[PDB]
Amino acid sequence: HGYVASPGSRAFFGSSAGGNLNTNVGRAQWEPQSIEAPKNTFITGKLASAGVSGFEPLDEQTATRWHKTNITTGPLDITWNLTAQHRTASWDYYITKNGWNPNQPLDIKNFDKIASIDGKQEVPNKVVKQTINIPTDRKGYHVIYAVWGIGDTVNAFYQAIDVNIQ
Ligand SMILES: [Cu+2]
Repeated sequence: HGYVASPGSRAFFGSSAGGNLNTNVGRAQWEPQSIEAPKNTFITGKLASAGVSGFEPLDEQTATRWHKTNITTGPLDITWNLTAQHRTASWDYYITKNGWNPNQPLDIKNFDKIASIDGKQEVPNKVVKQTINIPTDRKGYHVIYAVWGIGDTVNAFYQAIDVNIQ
C-alpha cells in the first residue's frame, strides 16, 4: 500500500494530508494508499479507481473537476509514500498525449509510457523518490499515471496525478 505524495495524486489530494484539495473522493479521503488491482488492469473510465470498490468517485473526468499541481516540462520528481512496504518488481509512468480530451473517460490508449524503473525484487523504503522526464510537447492539463508493480503478488498500485504544465 502506497500513494504518490508529490506531485499529489488525485487520491492523495482527497485526504487531510493532501489538504482536501479534492472533494468527494470516496475511500481516497481516508486510504489513498489502497488502490490495488491486478497488474495490467487498464479499464477505460476506471483508471483513477483501478475499478476498486469505494474509489468510483475518482473516475469522474472533466477539465475542472480535479486539483492540478503546476509543473514544467522536463525533469519531474515523483515521491511515493508507502504505508506498507512490499517487495517491488517495477515502477511505470505514463502521461496523456498532446491533444487528449480532458472531458472524456480516461483510456490508457491515449497515454504514452514515459518512464520505467526496475524494482529489482527488493523492498523499498517508506519514502521513494524518482525523477521522470515530462516530454516537451505537453502543455496545460495532463494526467500522469503512476503504477507500482508488486514483486511477490500479481498486483499493482495505481495513482492518477493531475498536473498543469506551463
Ligand atoms: Cu500493501
